[PDB]
Amino acid sequence: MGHHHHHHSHMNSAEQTVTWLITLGVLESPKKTISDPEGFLQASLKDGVVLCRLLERLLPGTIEKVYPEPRSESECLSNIREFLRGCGASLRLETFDANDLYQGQNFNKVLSSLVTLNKVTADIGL
Repeated sequence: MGHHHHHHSHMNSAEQTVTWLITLGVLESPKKTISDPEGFLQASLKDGVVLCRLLERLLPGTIEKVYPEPRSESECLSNIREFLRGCGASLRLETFDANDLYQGQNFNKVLSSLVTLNKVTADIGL
């Protein structure tokens, strides 16, 4: 096995995001190795709550109201909508549709939004 330590693999767009959510204290630490990083993200972010904490750890006081326990469909969509609220208004970055995350349609857009959220906050120099 010829490991060439000059050219090593790099953590993918999803891997950095998972770790990013954990260090910000908005997502819990996994009990195992994450086989599906993007899938794990979608299932965890589906209810919006994690994204609400995410935005409140970067822009503290942007989420007007979050449902820590969303019973109704519109409640989950509202939590995601609050995330889109701040990221679309204050930051004005790559936004997506609540249906993409909640119904697991186009996660590629959701991940792009998360990565961009890291890009803009890095640009601030946090």
